[PDB]
Amino acid sequence: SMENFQKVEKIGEGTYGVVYKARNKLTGEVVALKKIRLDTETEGVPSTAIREISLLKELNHPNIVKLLDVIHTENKLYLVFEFLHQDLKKFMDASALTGIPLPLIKSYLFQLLQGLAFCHSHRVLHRDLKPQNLLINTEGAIKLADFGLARAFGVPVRTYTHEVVTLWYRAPEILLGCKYYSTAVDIWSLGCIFAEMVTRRALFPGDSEIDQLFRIFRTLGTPDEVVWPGVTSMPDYKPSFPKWARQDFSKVVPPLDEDGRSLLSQMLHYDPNKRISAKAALAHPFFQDVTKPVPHL
Amino acid sequence: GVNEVPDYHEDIHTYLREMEVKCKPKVGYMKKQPDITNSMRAILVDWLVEVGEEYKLQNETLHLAVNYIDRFLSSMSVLRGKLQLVGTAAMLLASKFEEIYPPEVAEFVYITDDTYTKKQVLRMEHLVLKVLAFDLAAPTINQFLTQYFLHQQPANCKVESLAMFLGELSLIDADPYLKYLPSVIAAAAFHLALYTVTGQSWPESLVQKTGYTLETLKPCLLDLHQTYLRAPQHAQQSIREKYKNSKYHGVSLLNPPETLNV
Ligand SMILES: NS(=O)(=O)c1ccc(Br)cc1
Ligand SMILES: NS(=O)(=O)c1ccc(Br)cc1
Repeated sequence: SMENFQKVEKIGEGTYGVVYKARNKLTGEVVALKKIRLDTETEGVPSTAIREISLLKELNHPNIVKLLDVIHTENKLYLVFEFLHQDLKKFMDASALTGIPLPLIKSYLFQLLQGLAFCHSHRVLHRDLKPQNLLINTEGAIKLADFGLARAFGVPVRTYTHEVVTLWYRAPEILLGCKYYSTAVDIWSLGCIFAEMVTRRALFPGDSEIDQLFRIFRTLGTPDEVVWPGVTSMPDYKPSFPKWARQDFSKVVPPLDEDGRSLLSQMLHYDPNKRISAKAALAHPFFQDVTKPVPHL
Repeated sequence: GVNEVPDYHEDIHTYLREMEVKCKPKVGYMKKQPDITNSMRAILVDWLVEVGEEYKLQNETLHLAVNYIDRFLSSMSVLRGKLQLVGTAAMLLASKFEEIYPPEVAEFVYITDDTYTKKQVLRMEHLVLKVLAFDLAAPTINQFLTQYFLHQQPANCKVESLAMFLGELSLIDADPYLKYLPSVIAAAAFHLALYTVTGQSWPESLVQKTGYTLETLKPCLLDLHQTYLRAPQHAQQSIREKYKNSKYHGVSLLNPPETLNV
């Protein structure tokens, strides 16, 4: 089964198993091996794995991590994935003194939006976009990875799992406990990621859900009916929230040009209906001059 | 707005039409199954409907489980006494795919009257995954229905319920419905529900979306009308029971129209 793979090193771990970097001894292909333990007397194959495999099997795009194989035993499941050098979180951290060049920011955002457009076009929500889940290689590519929290949706959407998206990257509609969420929650995350690439700092690092809303508000202004119809009719909304003004993105994200600022805000619109799609975002003037630089690794 | 995914509904629809070809069971597989009949499959599906009710599962989950079974039986011949095991495993897989809060495995063992062991259910789960190669994101009748509902003006509660009900009746009878694609059965179900309640036909907006006209939907309509008219007499009744309830507006108590005037 796994006699052709040589383990090279551990590269991280999850809830149902560990990820190791490996090498096909016959082809030389360096891969990432996700081992998912099967609960063969209790719960069977984890639904997180059923979703990850079935959805990855369909999504074939240059900016989505490739699932190469699924190796079965009676007791284990091994997911064979392309190996990418590291994740965006590590990259940002490694770049915390030297800064990240803007062309690569723009390059990376563009690719992320291409990945994401493809998911949405294919009725898949990611629901866990954050730096740790975005993979880069040495040639200047970036890819959506970790589809364990992903979900195939219908049109229109219905009520899906609420406990979704890491807190910092979680859209306000989810925080305010709205009945329905959609593709916009992925865009919010990228919006946060966009900001974070530029400042190498989390845009909304909340220490709780109440604290998450407070952080968003002051930065974007406390939403009213005029900015977001329904915000006050939403559950979890409290008429008691302070009334903060919107800060100039010129202070929120100083390094950013007027186009960036403009794309950022459309990505961070309160109203999910007004928030820009990945598809529209691809057309934004920010990307007129996009290139594909290699990062300084 | 964004809940109806405007920038994506076309792309989505186009791909579901391509994917529903890929997940399509073999139309004639029952003739090739030596110990299994359309009758038995009917009894199985009818039971899954009940299971769906007892555990308050999504209808989408029921449609998925039937897709899983039909594909499994297109590739594997199964003895009658293990038919229910296939079905239980499919319902389990569909639940884990689709549901926020799937029932535990134990619950699925419970519903088979301990005809099977837990070990058997988990192992059949694995076998089903291998046979389908983990292609579980199958387009259903329901995925198409909910899309077609958007073209109503205004949206009619009774139409929605009635098209669901018709759609589920098709799940039961491999003959004839295995020869229709999901998107086709859905269109027929929606025409037939919309005609029965309001008097209107398949809108042109949907003719534009789908490329389907009443002409092309006629065969599937003829079958479905027939299934609708005969539904009180069918040996399986769980779906009629289900759609009597308040929740579905008692659509299954509505008298079917006697002609389709085409
Ligand atoms: N299982 S995953 O999160 O998609 C993943 C793929 C490749 C690497 Br390299 C690391 C992680
Ligand atoms: N039929 S399977 O062994 O589960 C499989 C799943 C996904 C890929 Br990608 C390759 C193989």
